[PDB]
Amino acid sequence: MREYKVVVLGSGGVGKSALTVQFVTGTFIEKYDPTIEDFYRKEIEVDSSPSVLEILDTAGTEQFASMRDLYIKNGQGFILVYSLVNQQSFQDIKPMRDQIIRVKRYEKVPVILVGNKVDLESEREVSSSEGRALAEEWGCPFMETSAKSKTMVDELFAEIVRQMNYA
Ligand SMILES: Nc1nc2c(ncn2[C@@H]2O[C@H](COP(=O)(O)OP(=O)(O)O)[C@@H](O)[C@H]2O)c(=O)[nH]1
Ligand SMILES: [Mg+2]
Ligand SMILES: [Mg+2]
Repeated sequence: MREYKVVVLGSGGVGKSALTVQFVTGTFIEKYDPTIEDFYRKEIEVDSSPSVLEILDTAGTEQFASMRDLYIKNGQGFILVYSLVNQQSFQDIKPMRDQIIRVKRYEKVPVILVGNKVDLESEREVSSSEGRALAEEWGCPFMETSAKSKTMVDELFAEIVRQMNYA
């Protein structure tokens, strides 16, 4: 079975857990402790070929540099999530990506940048153009999501599979 190990990263409260649980269960959650780590296995077809994803949902809030290193070493593809209604979470995702490239120095690293919470667009603090500009500097896909939408979340997880195969 081709298995892909995906790790979801980003500051506390951006929606890592809500995106993952939308993907797994098709439902949107209202809150969940930031100190929990959870693994999920889930089959997906991407471009009509069945794949198995193991997704690691991280306790991401200010966690110690060596603990982010451990997650990076053992993941194969990374979803980097910020909240478009929280510009500090956008500033925070830059160091996270650069740490991945350094830690994984002998590899091309499949990554996607996600600006989440697009359903709250009247509280938007980060423009689409600013996220797109950063993803263009990183040479990776960019998407704005809401964890309320199962189609957006399915498209996200399909595209990380495609990135992991192209690398
Ligand atoms: N409106 C809205 N709320 C969201 C969205 N994604 C997550 N949330 C809410 O934001 C809070 C934090 O989300 P959570 O997934 O726990 O964040 P994490 O700490 O990154 O895992 C919870 O109240 C979620 O319901 C989204 O796309 N839209
Ligand atoms: Mg969480
Ligand atoms: Mg658990």
